[PDB]
Amino acid sequence: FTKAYAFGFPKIGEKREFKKALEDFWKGKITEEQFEEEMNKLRMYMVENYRKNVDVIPSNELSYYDFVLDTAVMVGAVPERFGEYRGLSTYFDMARGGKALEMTKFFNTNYHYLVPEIETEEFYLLENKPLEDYLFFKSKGIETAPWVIGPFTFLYLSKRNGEWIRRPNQMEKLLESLVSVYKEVFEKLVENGCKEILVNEPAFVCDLEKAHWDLILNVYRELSEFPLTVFTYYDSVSDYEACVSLPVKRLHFDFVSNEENLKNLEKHGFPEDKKLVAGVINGRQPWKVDLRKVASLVEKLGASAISNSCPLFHLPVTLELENNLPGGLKEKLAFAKEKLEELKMLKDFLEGKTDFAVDLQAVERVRNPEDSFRREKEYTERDRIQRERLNLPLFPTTTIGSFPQTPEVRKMRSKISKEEYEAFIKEQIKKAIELQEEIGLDVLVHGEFERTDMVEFFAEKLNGIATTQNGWVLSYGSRCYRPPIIYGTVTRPEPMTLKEITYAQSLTEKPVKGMLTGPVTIMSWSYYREDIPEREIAYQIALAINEEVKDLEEAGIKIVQIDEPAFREKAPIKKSKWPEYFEWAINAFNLAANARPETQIHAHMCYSDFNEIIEYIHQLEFDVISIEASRSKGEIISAFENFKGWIKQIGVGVWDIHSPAVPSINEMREIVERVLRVLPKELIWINPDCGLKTRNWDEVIPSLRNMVALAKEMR
Ligand SMILES: CN1c2c(nc(N)[nH]c2=O)NC[C@@H]1CNc1ccc(C(=O)N[C@@H](CCC(=O)O)C(=O)O)cc1
Ligand SMILES: OC[C@@H](O)[C@@H](O)CO
Repeated sequence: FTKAYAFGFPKIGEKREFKKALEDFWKGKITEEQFEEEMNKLRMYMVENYRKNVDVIPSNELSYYDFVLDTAVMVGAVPERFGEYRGLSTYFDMARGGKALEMTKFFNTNYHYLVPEIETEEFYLLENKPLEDYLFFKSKGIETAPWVIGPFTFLYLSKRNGEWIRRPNQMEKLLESLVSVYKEVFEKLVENGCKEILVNEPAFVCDLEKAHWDLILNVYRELSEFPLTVFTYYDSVSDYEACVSLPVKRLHFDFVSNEENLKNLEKHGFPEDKKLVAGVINGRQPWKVDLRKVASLVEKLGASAISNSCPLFHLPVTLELENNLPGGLKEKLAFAKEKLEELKMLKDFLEGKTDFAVDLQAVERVRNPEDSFRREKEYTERDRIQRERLNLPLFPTTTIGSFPQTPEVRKMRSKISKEEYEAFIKEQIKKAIELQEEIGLDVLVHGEFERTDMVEFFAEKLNGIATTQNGWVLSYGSRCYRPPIIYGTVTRPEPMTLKEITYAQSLTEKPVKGMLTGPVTIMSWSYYREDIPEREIAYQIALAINEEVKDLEEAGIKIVQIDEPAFREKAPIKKSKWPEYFEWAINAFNLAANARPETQIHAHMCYSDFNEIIEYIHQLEFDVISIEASRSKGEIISAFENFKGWIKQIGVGVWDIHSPAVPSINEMREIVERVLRVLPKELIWINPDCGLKTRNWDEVIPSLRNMVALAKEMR
């Protein structure tokens, strides 16, 4: 007998019923009861998929917005500003609106969770959702194992007084109180017949201190009386021996995303006093795997239990209806449902019951000169050439993203002649240029009205990459993304933005920047082959992006912006593995940005702090970098002030693009005065924090005007 496990199966539904029910309820189109009914149909759908493939059925997985927030509610972590917890009304207020909790990436994934705010050191059992869901399935005659976020990971993903609760001394006191609630929750489940509880402790894979593990031992020693199964994933466990010494009868490990877990098990072994649950089916990549080999690993691991490596919700629901994919691709794919089925086949087998798309020229082309990663001349030399060619005034102004998209624009996109559309875009671009000239901007953008996503736009134009029809993946709340699929050698068969950029530039005398997405970002928002090293794929895409950079140059574009939000976002969970990663990330960006001395390269990143990556940022060969400085009132400039030898230009974002309230010239002035207390005035550009697509035209116009005015006052 081989016990099969599974978790994280998508909750959105094959037709995104989850999304429709959420928005319908928010819009007031359906009652809260109807919402519940819709949610229950999804519960049954999830449970039926599990039942048909594995032995252990999870429960408490269908969060109405975010499971981390659910955990916060369970333990009473409800900020005072929300008042008395009234249920869904309060729930959604914590999740969205003007008083909502902070949203951030869940580890190194595509999913975003809501950050709990710990205002009091006393947790109490506010609502036992695990017991509720447990009983709901019991009523339908189905036994289930509650899925909960562990006490350690919960605190690790939360903050107090605006700071992370990650230091042992910070967590110690809180944990004692926190564990108590978990104790009450587990006690209530066992009394009602719960046989197994699935505890998720992914934070065990972060670079922890020995001191953290001493805390983790106390926490679990107190929970030893309960039938708990601990899961860890996304990377290897920081301290193997300490983890396997934990008083828990069964432990799950991720043997897919890393090689360290296996090596440690081979060196130290696994306690005959516990059972191993082998996470051997990838939950973040869509490829079919040779089950004979997975079976070998299980046997080697000595484990008698299997499951997916990490949550399955990072994959689409099912491959079933993807019949318009390139030739030969579907047969090599496997989504959430197919993964579940892969675990069943693996179960049966174990119990005894039972060169694709490769471009040789391109691959070799990328494989074979250092100079490809280094621009001909150093910054100081390029700066002079560029400044003489652009002739820009002190404190130049610009924007670094897409402009708002009116309903007519959005509608025009969906609605039908390839010429009527291309004509509609140019009319939009034309108006965009005129508006920028009227307000007084110095460097312009074409608006990007023809783009819906900064990665899908290019993926559709890249060879070796495919797009799906129903491959939706939950991003956060009710927002879903459709990740592209890099299945073969990547190459660019024809210019991707020339038409739009060129046309925009012919309408004005001022410089219009090219707008591109970096290679690491294109790779990280999409699924990709595991047969070849990440570096290679990144380089191939970078090559492709560079060919575009050159066409823009030949066409006469004097400035090109390259957005690489993944620079830090795709960085490993373990900072200890950052050196290796940043080595190729930096190379990838530079290969794509390897432009002529006279071409001004702009790098854009919406990070709230550069203290931890400034050393890596410094190796990127851009000429100017835009940052978000409004929130910190420019204090975010410190990382740059303290970097001895910093000399490149900085685009200082002086307006929070996430707030509709127009900023006052006086407020923006405070930000600029702050940044120029140390750095030379010639390095400073003035611009908004980030993209403008989520804003309205009547909020932008005035804001941009106030920005231009302050620019002049500054002179
Ligand atoms: C991969 N994601 C991503 C990112 N930005 C960063 N920095 N990192 C990321 O991983 N931006 C896009 C996406 C997350 N954000 C979002 C934002 C909105 C919608 C959204 O509104 N989706 C619509 C469909 C939109 C369309 O394509 O027409 C939906 O129906 O959910 C999705 C994802
Ligand atoms: O180490 C991982 C941490 O920085 C967060 O990304 C967890 O969500």
